[PDB]
Amino acid sequence: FHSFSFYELKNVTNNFDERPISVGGNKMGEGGFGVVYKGYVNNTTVAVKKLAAMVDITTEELKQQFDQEIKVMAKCQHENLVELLGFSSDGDDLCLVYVYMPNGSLLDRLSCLDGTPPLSWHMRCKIAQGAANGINFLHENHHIHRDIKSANILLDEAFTAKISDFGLARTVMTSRIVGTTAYMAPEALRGEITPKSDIYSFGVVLLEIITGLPAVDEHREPQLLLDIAAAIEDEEKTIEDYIDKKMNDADSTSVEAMYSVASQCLHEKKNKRPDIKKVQQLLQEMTA
Ligand SMILES: COc1cc2c(cc1NC(=O)c1cccc(C(C)(C)O)n1)CN(CCS(C)(=O)=O)N2
Repeated sequence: FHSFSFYELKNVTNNFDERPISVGGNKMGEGGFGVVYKGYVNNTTVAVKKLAAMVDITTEELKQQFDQEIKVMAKCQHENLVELLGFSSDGDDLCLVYVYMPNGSLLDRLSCLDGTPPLSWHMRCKIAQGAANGINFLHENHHIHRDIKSANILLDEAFTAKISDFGLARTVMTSRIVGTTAYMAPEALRGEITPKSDIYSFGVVLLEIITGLPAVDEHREPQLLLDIAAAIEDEEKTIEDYIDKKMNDADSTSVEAMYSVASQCLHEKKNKRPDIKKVQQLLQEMTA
């Protein structure tokens, strides 16, 4: 953990080059709170998050998420969480520096962005167990993520799942209702802050993992992935019809076992949902 010159981060990202790595630029992805650039510092490839209000948030609310992420992650080293290497606040923009995740986001690999080969059912099961172990660590330390989704699950050199984005990290009620609507529990939309919302959001991730479909697709009927889950439960559809066809190693038993965990996670009444420990156990028994 260090403080970095804004100019070092500016320099090693080719002046925050917004062109893709494919074109030859430095932009790897973006979110509601800024753009992720590929950089090289301390003889290592790194990820540089340049923070900016790409959405209706205050510049002080941006600075809150910056300080909040540093407070939570500065000294954190878990197998299934991203590692923060440092920050920059001495220049034009606020920057967070992380250990580079070569295989990017679960979202991107599920969509096969840039022509990457589809993830095997084997890799998917290990990723699900990884992410859950990452969430368990947060919940054990009485932290609520508040934005669990496939874009906030990153993949290292061995496709180990790392949870990312702790700007919003925190039964309790709030007036500022923040998150990703495609993933959000009903009570989270009403402004509740509970780890039970994280479980619901994880349910949607498991659906993404089983189906290979994004949580929302404006060109799709239905548009929201959690409505496909509802339709399955009302027997209007079946899980077999929606299992990602881009796998050769998926067996109905383990797929339906994962769907079972997802379905329990997506109970609309938060108190009916399993806790993360119970999700971990059920995902363990799935591969036994
Ligand atoms: C979107 O963020 C990334 C995208 C991509 C890659 C890395 C990242 N991101 C991080 O490495 C990182 C680490 C920690 C934290 C974060 C934040 C998000 C800032 O929280 N990001 C790599 N990559 C190439 C994949 S390929 C060779 O299969 O085509 N795409």
